[PDB]
Amino acid sequence: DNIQGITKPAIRRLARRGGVKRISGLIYEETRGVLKVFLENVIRDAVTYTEHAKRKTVTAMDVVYALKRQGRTLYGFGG
Amino acid sequence: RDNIQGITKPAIRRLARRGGVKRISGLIYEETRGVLKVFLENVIRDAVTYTEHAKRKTVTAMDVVYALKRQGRTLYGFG
Amino acid sequence: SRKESYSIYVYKVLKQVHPDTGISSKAMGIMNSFVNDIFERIAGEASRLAHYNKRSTITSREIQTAVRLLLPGELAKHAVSEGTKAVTKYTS
Amino acid sequence: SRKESYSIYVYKVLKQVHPDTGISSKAMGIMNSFVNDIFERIAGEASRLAHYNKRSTITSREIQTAVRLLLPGELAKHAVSEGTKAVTKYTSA
Amino acid sequence: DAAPGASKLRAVLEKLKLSRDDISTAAGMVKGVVDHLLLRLKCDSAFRGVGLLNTYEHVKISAPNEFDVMFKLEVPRIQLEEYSNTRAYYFVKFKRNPKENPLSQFLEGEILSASKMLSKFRKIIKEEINDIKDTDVIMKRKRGGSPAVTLLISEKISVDITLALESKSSWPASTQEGLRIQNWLSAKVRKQLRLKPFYLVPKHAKEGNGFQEETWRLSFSHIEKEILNNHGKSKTCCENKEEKCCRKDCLKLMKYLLEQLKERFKDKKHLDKFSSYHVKTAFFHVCTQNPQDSQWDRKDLGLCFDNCVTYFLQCLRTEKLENYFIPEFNLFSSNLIDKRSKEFLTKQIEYERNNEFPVFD
Amino acid sequence: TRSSRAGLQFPVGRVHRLLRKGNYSERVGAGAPVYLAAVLEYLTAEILELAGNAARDNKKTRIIPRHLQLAIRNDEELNKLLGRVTIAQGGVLPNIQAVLLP
Amino acid sequence: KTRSSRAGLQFPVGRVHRLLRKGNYSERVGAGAPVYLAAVLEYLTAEILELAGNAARDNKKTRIIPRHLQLAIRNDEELNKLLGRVTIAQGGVLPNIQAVLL
Amino acid sequence: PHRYRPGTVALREIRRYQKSTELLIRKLPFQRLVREIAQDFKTDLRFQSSAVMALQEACEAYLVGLFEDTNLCAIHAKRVTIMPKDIQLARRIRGERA
Amino acid sequence: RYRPGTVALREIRRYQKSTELLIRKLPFQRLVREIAQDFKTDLRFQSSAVMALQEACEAYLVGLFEDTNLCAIHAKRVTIMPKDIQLARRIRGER
DNA sequence: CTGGAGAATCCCGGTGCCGAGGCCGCTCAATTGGTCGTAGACAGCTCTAGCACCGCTTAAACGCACGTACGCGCTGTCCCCCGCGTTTTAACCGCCAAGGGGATTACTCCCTAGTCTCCAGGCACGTGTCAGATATATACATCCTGT
DNA sequence: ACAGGATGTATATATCTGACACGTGCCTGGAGACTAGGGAGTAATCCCCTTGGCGGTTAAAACGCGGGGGACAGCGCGTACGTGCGTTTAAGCGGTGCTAGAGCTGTCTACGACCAATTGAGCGGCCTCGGCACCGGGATTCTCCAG
Repeated sequence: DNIQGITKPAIRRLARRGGVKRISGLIYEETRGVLKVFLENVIRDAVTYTEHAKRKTVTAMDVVYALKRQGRTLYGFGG
Repeated sequence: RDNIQGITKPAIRRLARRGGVKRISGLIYEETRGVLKVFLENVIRDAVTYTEHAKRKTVTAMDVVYALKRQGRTLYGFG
Repeated sequence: SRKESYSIYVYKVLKQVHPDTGISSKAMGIMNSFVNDIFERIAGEASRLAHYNKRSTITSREIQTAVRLLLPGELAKHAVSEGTKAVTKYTS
Repeated sequence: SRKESYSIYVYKVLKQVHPDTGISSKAMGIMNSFVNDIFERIAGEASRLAHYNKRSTITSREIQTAVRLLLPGELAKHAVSEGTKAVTKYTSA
Repeated sequence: DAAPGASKLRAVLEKLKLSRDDISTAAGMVKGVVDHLLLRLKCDSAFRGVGLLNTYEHVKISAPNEFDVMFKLEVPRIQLEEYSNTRAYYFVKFKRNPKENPLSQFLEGEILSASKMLSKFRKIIKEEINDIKDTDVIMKRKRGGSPAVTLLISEKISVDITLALESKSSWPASTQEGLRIQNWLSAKVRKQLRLKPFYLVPKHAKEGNGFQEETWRLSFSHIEKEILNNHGKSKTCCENKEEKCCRKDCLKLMKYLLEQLKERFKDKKHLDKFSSYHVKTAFFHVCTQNPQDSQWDRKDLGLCFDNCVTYFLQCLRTEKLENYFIPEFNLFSSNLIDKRSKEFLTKQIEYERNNEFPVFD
Repeated sequence: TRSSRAGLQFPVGRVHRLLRKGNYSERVGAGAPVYLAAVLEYLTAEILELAGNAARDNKKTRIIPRHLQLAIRNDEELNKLLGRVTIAQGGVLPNIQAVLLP
Repeated sequence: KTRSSRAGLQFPVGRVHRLLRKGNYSERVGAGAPVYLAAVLEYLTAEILELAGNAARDNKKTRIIPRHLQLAIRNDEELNKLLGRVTIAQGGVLPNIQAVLL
Repeated sequence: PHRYRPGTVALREIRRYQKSTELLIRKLPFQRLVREIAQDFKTDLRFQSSAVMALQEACEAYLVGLFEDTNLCAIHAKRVTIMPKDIQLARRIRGERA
Repeated sequence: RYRPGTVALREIRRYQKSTELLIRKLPFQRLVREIAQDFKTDLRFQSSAVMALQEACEAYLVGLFEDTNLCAIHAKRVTIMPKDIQLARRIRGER
C-alpha cells in the first residue's frame, strides 16, 4: 500500500535528524503507524474545515488551522 | 523560607501511592519538592497577575482557575 | 445580585436520566463549570470558524462543525445527531 | 483581493536592526504568521481579561496584563517597558 | 364458615418437602451441565461476558423435573424504545458504547435482534452439549413462540434455558409507581431494591397480529427472591421462632395447588396457559392486603390461604392482575391468555374452594 | 419558551444571550443556540448517565465528584474530550500496573 | 501625521486598531491599547530579527532564511519557551547530539 | 512479630489512596508554601480559602499525574523504584524543561 | 570501511545541518490523498497544503524521535524500540 | 599505541540566474474633526470574611533499628542492525494539456438586530428530613510462616 | 502446598445532622411581535491551478552478506528503602476577635463609537541587480589498521 511509501530509509533519515544513533527493526512499522495516526487527526480536522467552507479544495490555511487547534502550530503558510 | 520543606516525606509518599508508584528512592522527595515549587511559581505568577489586573489585594478562586486555564491544566469545581 | 448557573438544568436532566438519584453541591459546581467550559470551547471554535470564512453570523452549521472539530469521533456523531434532531423539531 | 500582511513593516524593523542584511520571502511569510500569531494571542488574552473583570473595553492595562501572562520573564519586563514607552510617546504627542 | 385445617396444610408442607427431597442428583446433573456450558460459552468471543445469576428458581415446585435456568449478561447502557404503548415491551438500543462490546457487533440496525440472539444461542448450545461426555444432553424443541430452549439431561431432566440481559442502568419510567413496599416494609428497602440491576427477556407481542417483534419484557426474579427472604414488617420474620409466618407456607400452598390442578386437568386443553409467577405477583398484592405478621400467623394459615384464593379469584373475575413493578401492565389480558381457559380455571378453583378441598390427600 | 419548542432542557434563550454577549461574532443565527443548547444537553446527559451508573455501582444515591471522575475517566472518548481537565475532589482511577502485583 | 509616527513606532497602529476592532475581542477598544500592542509586536519582531541577523552573520549569509529563524528562536531560551508549541517551516532543528552517543 | 513482605503494605496503600479522594498534602503547610511564593511575588496578598483549595487540588492532581508518568518511566527502565532521573525524563518529555 | 557508528554520527551531523524535507514528496502526497479519501471522497489538495502538512508531519516525527532517544538512553541503551515510542506517546498523553 | 591513507568535508574562486530591492501608479483605509452616550473612574459605605490568635487534642510526621529485595555492575551470548555493494524502482523534473472549482462580482430577500412590552421562569430565601458519616460488632477476604 | 493465626476490609445496625430537595415570592430576563437593513445565499462567470499523463534521467530504495557491538539474561552483592515501633510535632478544630477589603450604589466625565470628509501610505504591477546556488580544484578535518 502507500504507507510503505513512507520508506524505511526516510524513517531512518527522520531518526538521524532526531538524534537516534541506532534503530531497531520494528521502529519502522510503528513509525508508519504513528504517522498514519497523526495524519488521520490533522486531515480529519482539515477536511472538516474544508467541508465547512463548502469547498472541495483543502487550502494550506485549513491545514494550518487544524495544526493550530491541535497545538502543533505551523508558521509560514498563512495567518 | 523552609515552608517548601513543609511538604513532608509521607505526603509525597502518599502522592506516589495514589500515583501507582510502588517504591520510592530517597532522592525523589527533594526533586518532587522542587517540581512542586516550580509548578506553584508558575500558577501563582499567573494568578497574582490576574489579581493585580483587577486592582485587588485578594487572590480568589476564580483567579487561580483562570491561571490554570491558561496553563492548560484546567480545573473544575471552583466556578 | 444573582449568579447565572446551569444548576436547575443539570438537575432536570438528572431527573430525566436517573429519576431518583441525588447530586451534591460540589458535583453541581463541577457540572456548572463543565457546561460553561464546553459552551466556551464550542462557542469559541464557532467564532474562530466563522471568522476564518469571513462570515459574521454563527449558525447551527457553524456549531455543528465546531462540535465535529472539537468532540471526538462517535460521541461527536451522536452529538451532531442530537443537535440536528433538536433543530428539526424547532423548525416545526 | 488585498493580502494585508506585515511585510514592509518587518522589512523596516530589519533595516532598523541590521541595515545591510536582507530577508528571504519564506522568512517574511514566517514573520507574518508570527506577528499574526502573537497578535491573536495577546488580543485573545485581553479579550478574556476584559470579560473576566466585566470591562467592555480593552485598554493598555489589559494589554500589559496579557503581555505579563503570555511572555516569559525578561521578555515581559522589556515588552512592558517598550509598551509603556510608546504609550507615553503617543500621549505626549 | 371455617378455614381448612392448618395441621392438614402442614401435612401438605411435609408432602412439599417430600416433593423437594430429590434435589441432590438433579442438582449435580445440572451443575455439571452449567459448568461445562458456561465454561464453553466463554470460548466464544461474542459472549465473553455471560454468567449465571444466582437465584435455582423453582417456578414449578409440584414437578421439579422441568427446569427454567436463567442466565445473566452484563450489557452496556441501553436506550429503550417502548413498543406500541404496551408499557412492558421495549426495544433494546445500545445507547452509546466506545468499547464496542460484541452484542452491538451482533446487532441488526439499531434494535437488538432477540430472534438472532436466541438463534445463535441455540446454535452454540447445539454445538456444545453434544461435546458433553457421559451426560447425554440432546436438543429438544418447543413451539408456540415462547423463548424456552429445551435441553434434556439424560434422564427426564428437561432444562428450558432463557438467557436474560442484565442492565445496571436506572429503571424505566413505567416501573415508577410500582414496587409499593414503602408503607409495607420501608421506602428505604424500596430504594435499595431500586439500586439493583434490572433484567431483559424477550417475547414478541402476541396480540393478534403482532408477529416476531424484537421486543423485550422486564424480568424481576432476583428482587422477588430477596423479598421472599426478607418479607416481614419485623425483619426477623421466619428467622426466630416467635415470628413464624405463613407467607412462604401460603405461597407454596397456592403454587402447589394451582400446578397440581394444572397437572390433573392437562387432559383438557385449557390449563397449560397460566403460571405461578402470576400467583406470586398476586400473592405480593395479598401481602399488601395482609401486612401484619399477626395477620399471617399459623392460626391464620387457612385464613391467609383463603385470602390468597379469594384474591386470585378476584384477579380472575375483575380481569386485573397488575405487575407489582409495573402498575400499567395487566398480565391477565384476553389475547395473550384465552378467556375460556380463565373461565375453566375459575370453575375449578370455585369448585375446590367450597367443598373443603378434597385434593389435600 | 424556545426550550419547550425545541424539546430541550437547557435554556436556549440563555445560550443565545451568552452567544451575543460574549462577542463571538456580530450576528448570531437562530438555529445556533438551539443546536448549541442541544449539544450541551447531550454531553450533560451522557456524563450524568455514566455518573449515575457509577453511583449505583457503589450503591450511593447521591452523586459526589468521585462518581464524575470515574465516569469521565472510564469512558475513553470522554477522557479524550477532557484530557486537560482536573476534576477537583476526584482522585484517579484504580489503576495499578501489572508488573507491580505479586 | 500617522499615529505610528506620533508614537515613534514602526508597526501600523491604525491596522492594529482595525484588527482589534473587527476581531471581536471586545465591544470597545481603548486607544492606548493598539499603541501598546504595536509596541509589543515591534519589540518581539525586533528581538527575533536581531537574533536571526546574528545567525545570518555567523553563517556568513546576508539574507535571513527560515533556518536562521529556527536557530534564533531555539537558541534563546525565553523565545523557546514562547514558541515551544510552534514548528517553523523550512526550519530544521538545532544541532543537538547526545554526548553519551558520541 | 507479623512483619509483611516489603511490597504488601505498598500495594494496600496504593489501593487505599486510589480509593480515597481527600487531600493528601496537609492543608496548613501547603497554605504556608503558597503564602511564601506569593510573598515573593506581591507583598501582603490575602488569599481566598477556596483559592488555596484550588491550588491544592491542582498540585495534588499534577503530582499524581506526574507520578503516574514517572512510574511508567521506572517500569520502562526494567526497574520498580522511581528515581529523580525518571522525573527529569518525564518532565523533559512533557515539555516543561526540554 | 568505517566503524559501525561513525557514519551514523556523520549522518546525524549531516541531517541536523540540512533543512529540506526528509520524506520523498510524492509517496507522502499519495499517502495524504489516501487518508483524505477515507474521510471525504474526491478531494483536491493545494500543493502548498501537502507541503505544509509534510513540514508539520516531519517536525512531529523529529520531536517524537528526540523524545524516543531520551527514553532509549534512559533505559541505558542506544537503540530505540517500539517500547520507547509507546512510552513517549503515553507520557505526552497522545493515547 | 603511537604514526600514515584516504574518505569526507570546508573554503577558493569563477559563472550565472533568478528572486529581494526598488521605483511607479492607483485607492482603499487611516487620520482629523465634531457629536453623542455611556462605560468606567471615583467615592463612600456596608459587611462578609480572611487573618491573627489561643488551646486542647490526636493523628500523624519524625526518627531509628533492620532485614530483605531491588538496583547496578559485570560477564558472556548471540543475533540483530549497520555498512558497503549491486541491483531494481520510481521520484523528480520538465512539458502540456483540460477542466474543475476558487474567486469575484451582482442582485436579492430573508433573518437577525434592535426596541417595546408583558409575563413566567429562575433565583433567594426558608425548611424537613433524608443519605451519609459516625461508631461498632461481626463476618469474609487476604497474606506470611510453620508442617 | 496447604492449613492456620492473625490482620485488614467490607456488610449490617442505631444514631445523628447538616445538606439536598422542594415550596413561596418576587423581578428581570426571555418571548412575541414589528420593523429596517444587510449579510448571506445564489447565479453566473474568468481563469488559475490542480490533475493527469508522459519521457527521461538518475538519485535513491531495496536486498544481500559479513560481522560486531549491543541487548538481554543471569549471578552477585552491597546498600537503600520499606516495615514497624516508639517518640515528638503541630495539624486541626472550635472559637472569638479585628479590621481589611470585596462588593455595591450613586454620581459624574473623559473616551470611544459613529459619521463624515480628506488624502496618503500601502499594495499591485513593473523591471533589475547582488546573493545564493552550483562546479571543479585546492586545503583541511578526521577516522582507522599496524612494525
